[PDB]
Formats: sequence, structure tokens, C-alpha cells
Amino acid sequence: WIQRINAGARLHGMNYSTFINGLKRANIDLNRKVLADIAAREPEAFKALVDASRNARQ
Amino acid sequence: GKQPIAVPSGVTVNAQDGVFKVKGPKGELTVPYNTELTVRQDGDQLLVERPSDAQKHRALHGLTRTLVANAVKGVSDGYTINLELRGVGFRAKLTGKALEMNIGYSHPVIIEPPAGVTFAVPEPTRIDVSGIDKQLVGQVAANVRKVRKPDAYHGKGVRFVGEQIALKAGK
Amino acid sequence: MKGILGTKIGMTQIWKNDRAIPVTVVLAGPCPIVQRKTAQTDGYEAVQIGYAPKAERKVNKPMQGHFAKAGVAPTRILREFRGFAPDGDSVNVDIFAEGEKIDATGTSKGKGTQGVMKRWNFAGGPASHGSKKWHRRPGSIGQRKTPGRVYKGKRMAGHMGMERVTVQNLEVVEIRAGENLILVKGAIPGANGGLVVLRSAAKASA
Amino acid sequence: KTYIPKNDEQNWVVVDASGVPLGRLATLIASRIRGKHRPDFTPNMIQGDFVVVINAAQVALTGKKLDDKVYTRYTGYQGGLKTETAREALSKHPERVIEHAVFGMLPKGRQGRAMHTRLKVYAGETHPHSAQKPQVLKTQPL
Amino acid sequence: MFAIIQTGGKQARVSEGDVIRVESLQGEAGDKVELKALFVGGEQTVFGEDAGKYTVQAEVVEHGRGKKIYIRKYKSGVQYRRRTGHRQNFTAIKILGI
RNA sequence: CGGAACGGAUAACCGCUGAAAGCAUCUAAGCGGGAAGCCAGCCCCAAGAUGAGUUCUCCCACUGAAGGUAAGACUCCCGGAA
RNA sequence: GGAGGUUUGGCACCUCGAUGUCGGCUCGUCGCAUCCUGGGGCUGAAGAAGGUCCCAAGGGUUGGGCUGUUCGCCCAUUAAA
RNA sequence: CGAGAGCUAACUUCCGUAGCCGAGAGGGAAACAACCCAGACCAUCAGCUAAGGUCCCUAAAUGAUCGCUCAGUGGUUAAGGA
Ligand SMILES: [Mg+2]
Ligand SMILES: [Mg+2]
Ligand SMILES: [Mg+2]
Ligand SMILES: [Mg+2]
Ligand SMILES: [Mg+2]
Ligand SMILES: [Mg+2]
Ligand SMILES: [Mg+2]
Ligand SMILES: [Mg+2]
Ligand SMILES: [Mg+2]
Ligand SMILES: [Mg+2]
Ligand SMILES: [Mg+2]
Ligand SMILES: [Mg+2]
Ligand SMILES: [Mg+2]
Ligand SMILES: [Mg+2]
Ligand SMILES: [Mg+2]
Ligand SMILES: [Mg+2]
Ligand SMILES: [Mg+2]
Ligand SMILES: [Mg+2]
Ligand SMILES: [Mg+2]
Ligand SMILES: [Mg+2]
Ligand SMILES: [Mg+2]
Ligand SMILES: [Mg+2]
Ligand SMILES: [Mg+2]
Ligand SMILES: [Mg+2]
Ligand SMILES: [Mg+2]
Ligand SMILES: [Mg+2]
Ligand SMILES: [Mg+2]
Ligand SMILES: [Mg+2]
Ligand SMILES: [Mg+2]
Ligand SMILES: [Mg+2]
Ligand SMILES: [Mg+2]
Ligand SMILES: [Mg+2]
Repeated sequence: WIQRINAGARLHGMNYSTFINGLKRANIDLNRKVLADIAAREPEAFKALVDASRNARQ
Repeated sequence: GKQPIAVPSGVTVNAQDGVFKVKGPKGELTVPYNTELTVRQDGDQLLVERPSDAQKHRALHGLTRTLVANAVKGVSDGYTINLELRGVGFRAKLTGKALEMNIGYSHPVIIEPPAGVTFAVPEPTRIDVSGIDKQLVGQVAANVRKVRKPDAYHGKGVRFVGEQIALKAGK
Repeated sequence: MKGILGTKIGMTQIWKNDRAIPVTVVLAGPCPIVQRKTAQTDGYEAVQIGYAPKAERKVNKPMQGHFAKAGVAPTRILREFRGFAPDGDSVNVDIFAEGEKIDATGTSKGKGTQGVMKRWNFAGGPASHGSKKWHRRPGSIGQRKTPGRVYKGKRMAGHMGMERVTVQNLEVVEIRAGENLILVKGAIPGANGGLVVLRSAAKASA
Repeated sequence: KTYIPKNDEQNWVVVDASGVPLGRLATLIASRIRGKHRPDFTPNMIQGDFVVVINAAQVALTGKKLDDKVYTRYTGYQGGLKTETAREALSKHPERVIEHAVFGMLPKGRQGRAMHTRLKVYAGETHPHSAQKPQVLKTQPL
Repeated sequence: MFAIIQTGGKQARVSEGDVIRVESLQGEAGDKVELKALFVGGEQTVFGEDAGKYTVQAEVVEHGRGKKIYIRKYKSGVQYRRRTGHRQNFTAIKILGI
């Protein structure tokens, strides 16, 4: 799961550590990594979460 | 440290990323230099300034300055080293451009100049080397001298033209 | 570089001046120039030429066509000489002059499966002072436990024979021109009548 | 439960090597081969891109390494010892140097052998694989 | 598309008939209305405390015992072998929420 | 008949240009010289170098994975310094 | 002050439901703290023959009398034993 | 850790003491009873952490900032020298 998540993370120019820190920095994201994987199989929603996360480490 | 310079009248100095071109009476005497230093010149006179006083930084300044000094003064006036052979026999001669030593060995010992270096044998026991790249004239004179470096007892061999030498004793 | 093929015929006695010498007679018969291999069309420079004609009835069709590109009669052996670029066909006379050194390459005589005393000049072991490896046997074969190995490369009973062997600096004693014979000082390897090749010295020593 | 896909992809890329450190470039190629850049869809299958290095002979070794680095490789024979080719004279056949790096980091298993296939070193500025139409990819990572 | 996050229930944009761990509401009565943290309804993705706005109902379908498993354990040279039975209870449900 | 020569990069070593210290110093940038040793060079193996390479030539496109077949091998016979 | 583990040991760890032991013979291969050979420095090195240290493991390193011997002594040679 | 015996040797021998191993699984230390983390009731394709880690193998910052060492030191000692 983790190995698949950082792939899309870096695909957008973030990475696993920064991306889950940004999905944690917003309190409201509490989904399991497996569901982040299924999102990594649906690029549009994954990018929506990437922009959400990255708007939380600013 | 050393810095003051004297560029003459019949030469010209380019500059490019530290590595300048030079011409004059004998051109194409380019030399490498480091980018970290300031290859520069006012006009009537040159300089190499050191940007920072670091130890390894400081060494390059004096290295590069003597190098530009020799490289430009050699195209401006030239270099010429003289030597003498000493010992019984020890002939030398010029075949075309090549120098035939005939010096204390079963065979004649020849040397073919690298380009830019000119041998001359003004006297049968007097070698002379003329050129610009002082580094190459030095390696050429050394290649001749090594053929019979002086012995510790009697001083047979190649010698710089004014040279003295120590003599061990023996029987 | 330059070379030709032929067949070892036999050995003999010979007198150059008064010094008796053993020569070996190769027959280096004419060789067709079959294939002119150039690096621009083959990656490397060489020439392939033939020896000992084969009755056309015995050729495959592909080989009749191989030769048929070159206008050449089928020959049971073809070979390639690196760096060699002759013209016409390779007669032996033109390639050699009397006294010049030539390497002589032929296939060693197959002695089959040979012991170690025969193959590698092994020692043997006493033939009476106790044993029952009376001769022949290689003795020990390794250390003990440390490297449990027996070395890769180790010398052992085996096929002593049939190797290609080159023999260096043989001397052309004589050249019979219209017979396509060529004398060579001393021995060359092979059973008689095997193929062999004569070439310029691999190392032209001074 | 977890999504897996078919190996339907086959992708070609031209990594450059000129001026790059060895090793730095080598890990990038090992990552692209082993598949980490795409959602590493399985351990089980090799979904990595095909990687066509060019100008490998302009590779940089950033230390004193061009000398004094060594290349031991054992021929089974005793005295076939550390048959040390070591240096820039291994840049007599430059391409294998780079291979040896990425294969140093590609897996040692059946699959790990089999992926080395897709490594296509080319010490010159030119490569044959125009029919594959490889896609450019930059030596800087981020 | 989307799945239960096992820890109890709670999931995303599905529509199906999936098993999960037991519910302590028996029958098909539950009509469970679970909260969901993500949704792709209309291909319009929504997540976060936006997904505390939306909620999805799903009837309970059936209580059940899963496929059997043994629990076997071993340790060398100590005699000691162990063996035990196990099946995990669950409550399969079918989905039809917003 | 052979070990070898020529080549290249090298060990101890010997130097060229040369600073950091307006000297000196083979080195700190740089460069040249130097062994029976390292690489190449000699002879032999080798594309199961599954990374399976090249070249020349031949048979062609048959009938319903199979079958008669081409080019072409083999079986068997007679032998061989194999 | 270190190094190496080749000596006599210490210790008692695997092996007493078996790890054959000293010398020779036969095959070898490796280290280098280098006997010869190659390249050097210094020498109280004139030359020659040396001394001693450095780099160097490609190859090479003899045959006999005494004793089971290893070893050692001796014969007679060696580039060297 | 503290002593004796030993050579301030020993994966040596004998006591005191704490912990582990014996009787101990799981992560780390490439590998490894003893070390460092942590005591396995069962099931899960859930989450935070310990030691230990985040270039590729190999999970996770080719992280950030001031330096330090150009020795592959890192990745095997000392008296002594520079
Ligand atoms: Mg005998
Ligand atoms: Mg035995
Ligand atoms: Mg061992
Ligand atoms: Mg073994
Ligand atoms: Mg036990
Ligand atoms: Mg030579
Ligand atoms: Mg040097
Ligand atoms: Mg040289
Ligand atoms: Mg020799
Ligand atoms: Mg068929
Ligand atoms: Mg037993
Ligand atoms: Mg037994
Ligand atoms: Mg030594
Ligand atoms: Mg000597
Ligand atoms: Mg003398
Ligand atoms: Mg030896
Ligand atoms: Mg004591
Ligand atoms: Mg004990
Ligand atoms: Mg005890
Ligand atoms: Mg017990
Ligand atoms: Mg316990
Ligand atoms: Mg444990
Ligand atoms: Mg360890
Ligand atoms: Mg482990
Ligand atoms: Mg144990
Ligand atoms: Mg245990
Ligand atoms: Mg232990
Ligand atoms: Mg700890
Ligand atoms: Mg965690
Ligand atoms: Mg921590
Ligand atoms: Mg990783
Ligand atoms: Mg100290």
C-alpha cells in the first residue's frame, strides 16, 4: 500500500512522507492506506487529495 | 605573494573563463587556468587577483601568476638553456634537427626534438636549446641531461653550462 | 598474414650444403579465391580460399552455389586467412621464398584416452617397493577439508590428442615451383596426409 | 480485494549519462526498471520502462575514483583471482561499467536477472532504438 | 470502487453486497447509515469533513460464520505442538445509500 | 620449435614547469621518464556470450496442431594415422 | 611500542555409536617477512665483487652419503640451492 | 559492574551481583541463545509507535541549517613522527 502511495505522490511532485503528513495536517482525512491505493488507481481523486494535503503544509 | 606584471608591446592577451589565449612573435602559447580565479587585465598591464584568502585558494594565485609570467615572457623574448658535456670523449653533433650525443656508451645516443624546441650545438661540447614553452624546454634539457647524470666521483656527464658539482672522494 | 593450405606428405633426409637436415614435405596446392571478405561488407578483413577439389556430384546445392558465385570448382576444404588480400588464386610459390620462417599449423595426432604419466608427464610411483598403484595413478588429488575443492583445471586422464597445434619459426628449406611442393625444416604436427597451413611468422623476431 | 493490473504497458525512455555521476544515474535507472515510478502495481511482475542510456562513456566518477576504484571478478581458476580492471581502462568498454552498477542494485532473483534485459546502454551519442521511439527523461531527480 | 475500512465499518463511494465483521443488530433490520470519508458521486470527488455531510444507508443481509481455519503452532525440540479451531463471525450487508 | 620484441598504463625511484612563504621544493592544479610484475601482444578454447552474434548459399510457399514433401540429415553397409 | 599466528603452551568449545597418527612417495596451489632473476636509494659505492634498505610473487630454486626421520652435518654443483 | 587465580591473555577457571538464554516466539544488529528493542489467547488486505532506520537492493525526507574531513578516511591497532 505505502509503496503504491508514494508513487502517485512523486508522480505529482510530492512524496509519501510529505503527502501523508499533509493528509494528516488536515484532521479530516482518516482513511486507511489501502483506500489511498484505490485512489492511486483513480488519478483525479488522488490529485484532489494531493492538492488538499499540499494546501496543509503551507 | 606576487602580482605586478609587465606585458610588452608585440603581444596580445585574450581571456575566456580563466583560460586565456596568447600570441605575438610566436603565438598559440595557451595555458590552462582555473575558473575560481579572476583572469583579468587592465589594458597596458594585467593582473590575477585572488577572490578569497583560503589556503588552497591562495596557492593557485601564485601558481597561475608565474605560469602567465613565463608563458607571456616566452613569447615576448623566448627561452634558451645552455649545457656542457664533460668527460673523455662525449661528443655532440646536429643531424638535421636531431642531436647526436656520442657520450661514453657503446652506441650513439640520439634525441629527436619535440615540436617548438630547437637544438643547437654552438661548440662540439656545448648543447643549447631554444623555444617558448619553458616547461617543454625544461623537459627537453632534462631528457638530454638524464642520458649521463654526473657521477659522484669525477663529474662525467651533462651539466648546466655554469654548473658546479660535489665530488665524493674514492680510492 | 599471408598463408596457404596443403597436406603433410611425409618426412625425409636432406643435404643443404653438407649439413644433413630433416625436412617435411607439405604439398601446398593451388587455392581458389572463393570469398573476399571485407569489413565494409563483413565487419572484418579476410580472405577464404579452398583446397582439394570435391567431385561435383558430392556437393550440396548450397555449396555449389557458394562456389558458383566465385567461378570456382567445389573444393572439400575452405579456410580464411586474416589480413590476407592476394589476387587471382593463391599459388604457394609466390607466397614463399627460400629460407623465410613460416608457422606451421596442423591438428595433432589423436592418441585418445591417455593416463597422467602419458598425458601430463606425471611421475608414477614405485613399481616394486610395496604398492598397488604400481604405475600410472595420479596419487593424491587435493588438500583435505579446507577447500574441499579439487582445483578447476586439475590434470587428469583424458583425451590426449586431436588438438590444433601451431609450431613457430619453421624454415623454408626449398621450393619446388611446378610441383606445388614445399620443404620445411624439421617437423610439423599431424598424421600424414592431414590438412596443414603455412603462414608468415606470428612474431617476426629480429 | 486489492487492485492488480495486466502487464499491458511497454514503455521506452532515453536516460542521458553525460556529466552525471555514476551511481546517482544508476539508482534512477534501477528505480525505473524495478517499477517504483508508476504505482508499483505488483511485486510479482516487471512493469518497469525500457531504459536506453546514451553517451555512457561521458560518465563521471566524482572522486579520485577514475583511478584506484577496482573491478574484481573471479574466473573460478586459482590465480584467476581478482582480475582487477578497476579504472578508466574499463572505459575501454564503458557500457558494462554502468550495467554493473544497476545490476548491483537490481534484484538477484529469477525476476531480478530477467529485468536486466531492459537495460540498453549505449556509450555513443546514438542508439538504434528509434523504432521504439523512446521518451526523454531528465537526470535531475525531484 | 470503494470499500469498507475494516476497523469497524465506515467506507466510501460503493454499491454492492459485501461481508464485514459482526454488527450486533440482528436480522435485516439494521438499515445501517454509515458516515463515509470519500465519495465519487457524479465523478465529482468529495472527501474530508465534506464527507461528514454525506452518509449512506445499507440494509443488513445476513449473519454468518466464515470459512474454517486452524490455529496451529510448533516449537522445535521441545515437544510442544498446538492445534485449535477458528471461524470468524460476520454480518453481510448490501448497499443502497446516498 | 619455444619462452621473446614492439606497445600501454604503472610500483619503489628519477625528474620538467611551480605555488601556498617576494627563496627552495618531482605535487598542492598540471606534465614527462621508470620493472622478470598489470593490460595488450604469442599459442589453444569459446555465441548454452538463453546478451544465443555475422556472412555466403540453398528450398520454397503444399494438403487437409497434424500429413505427402523440397532444400537436407539420418538408419544401415564398408572402413579410417578418429 | 606493535604485527603474525608457523613453536613449546594455556584453555577444554564441536568430534570417544571413531576426526588414522610421525617420515617418505605422488600430485599440487597460496602468502611474502624475497634464496635467484628484474627495477631502484644510500653506501665506509674508484673498478669488479659487496653491504643494506625500497618496489617486485612471472617463472625458478640441483643430485648424492648418514639416519624412520623431520631437521642438521657432510660430498659435489649452483642464477639460487 | 566488583574482586581473586591468569599474562589487567582466553568463547579460560572460581565467587558477588543485575539482566537475558536455559524454558522465549516478534523487529533491529548482512548472518548470530546471550547484545538493543519488545513477553506471541484467537481472527483482520485497519491505526500509533520502541529499538533501529529513510540513495538502489529494501519499507520510509537524493530532508533542512552551520560547519568538518578529499583520506575511500568512513569500512582493522599502537609507541612514534609530519
Ligand atoms: Mg617410474
Ligand atoms: Mg583423505
Ligand atoms: Mg575456509
Ligand atoms: Mg566449499
Ligand atoms: Mg531447549
Ligand atoms: Mg617492453
Ligand atoms: Mg609520481
Ligand atoms: Mg611511459
Ligand atoms: Mg623474459
Ligand atoms: Mg509440421
Ligand atoms: Mg557417526
Ligand atoms: Mg566413519
Ligand atoms: Mg614486498
Ligand atoms: Mg639485484
Ligand atoms: Mg662494482
Ligand atoms: Mg613460490
Ligand atoms: Mg595476575
Ligand atoms: Mg566460560
Ligand atoms: Mg568450564
Ligand atoms: Mg536444561
Ligand atoms: Mg525468561
Ligand atoms: Mg528474541
Ligand atoms: Mg552483526
Ligand atoms: Mg534479518
Ligand atoms: Mg542455537
Ligand atoms: Mg531460541
Ligand atoms: Mg554466543
Ligand atoms: Mg538502543
Ligand atoms: Mg508509523
Ligand atoms: Mg525514533
Ligand atoms: Mg523505497
Ligand atoms: Mg597516536
